[PDB]
Amino acid sequence: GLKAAQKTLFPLRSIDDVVRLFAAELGREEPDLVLLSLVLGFVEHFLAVNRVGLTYFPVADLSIIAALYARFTAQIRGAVDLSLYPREGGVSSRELVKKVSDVIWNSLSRSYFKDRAHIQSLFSFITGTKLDSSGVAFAVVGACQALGLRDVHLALSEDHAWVVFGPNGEQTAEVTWHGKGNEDRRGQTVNAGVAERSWLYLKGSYMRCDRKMEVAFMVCAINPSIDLHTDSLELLQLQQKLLWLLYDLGHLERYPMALGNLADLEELEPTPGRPDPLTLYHKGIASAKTYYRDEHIYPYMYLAGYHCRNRNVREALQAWADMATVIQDYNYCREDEEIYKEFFEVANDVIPNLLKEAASLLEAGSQGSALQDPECFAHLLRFYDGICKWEEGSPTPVLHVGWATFLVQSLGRFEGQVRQKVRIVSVPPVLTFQSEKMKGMKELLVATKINSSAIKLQLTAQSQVQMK
Repeated sequence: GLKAAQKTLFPLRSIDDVVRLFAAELGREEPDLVLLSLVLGFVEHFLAVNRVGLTYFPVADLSIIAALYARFTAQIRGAVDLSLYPREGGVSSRELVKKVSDVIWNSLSRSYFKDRAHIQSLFSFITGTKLDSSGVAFAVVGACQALGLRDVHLALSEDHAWVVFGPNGEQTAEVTWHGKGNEDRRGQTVNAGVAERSWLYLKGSYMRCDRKMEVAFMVCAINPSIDLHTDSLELLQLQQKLLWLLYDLGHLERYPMALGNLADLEELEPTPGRPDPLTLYHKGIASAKTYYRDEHIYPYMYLAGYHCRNRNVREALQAWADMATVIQDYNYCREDEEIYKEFFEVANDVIPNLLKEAASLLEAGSQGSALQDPECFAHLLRFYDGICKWEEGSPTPVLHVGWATFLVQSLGRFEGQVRQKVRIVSVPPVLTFQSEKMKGMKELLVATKINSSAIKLQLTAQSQVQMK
């Protein structure tokens, strides 16, 4: 049950009242994940899903929130008999974690769109019997906290969620699905995925949350979207204030994606007296380097996106090259398609559009153009090099001829005299290639008119030209 001290701030009449509740719960040894998710889901429902009747803020009455809370705890306590799963050493068993996962899973509506907005919270679970993938993982952790299972915690990659538990928190269990059309692995470890060096499991350099980081997860999970063209200003402000609360308390230190989210929010609407977006993006990169062996892609993606939006071509190219330098040490595996799509879109859409505008501006007499900067040409080359090296050793290939036309066009946006300045140096501006594909392509990179046909042959598996 909710404790008297958890009840005293209600009713919550404003954004700032919600923030005060989060501050009060974060001052406890176990912030109450169920309470906090239900509150966020309630206000997100009445600020983004149905704004009918809204005049300022959807007041959250204790009676309403307590009844939702009681529905959740009744449904978990009645379905999970702890006596069947004795806790050896004050830690949980795999069978207990599987049972909790089953209880959440089996509660969900039989058929619904899993990609929908606003199905992340326990409010969605109780009122609509709908959750998205990571929403199930979070709900399992919240259920385990409600049961007294202090060792069960959320684990997060850049594209998936599961749990850690057990002796020293060293066990892993799948508790939800990943993507669409993949085979369920609920109950199993993540060790096969770690051992195959897929992006999905980050080579083991994934987040292992404490309770405070689980609060940060639900705050990052707030979705201000009303429709394709409209966000709730109220929810953006709430999320931003909550992220700064977490930041000040130290709970974003090990959470690169939260730092990126906060930077994005500051770019939209800066908070006076706070660090700039750029500072925050760089903090997210530093966090990844410090705590995650520099094995995360999104810290660089977030930075590159900022530079791209600000048409800072040099800076954007540098950050995408840095992205590619991370991915090069992975193997491209069967459930890694989201990061393939990101690299494909950068190479084959975003970079081409950026360089097309840069070429028009150069024609109009721009100075200091990325297209006249050999260091920028080197960043483009390093981006392709890391993608080629990623492909090496991978069970599934990355490149194909549909990449080749965009490579030739992008290369060609730099005049030959600029391209000539980069010295490509071998182990055993200056650039070293890691990939064999780019090493073989070196020869082709300085001609006044690039040999398109030869580039295509070198980038792809094709080794012959047409017969006739």
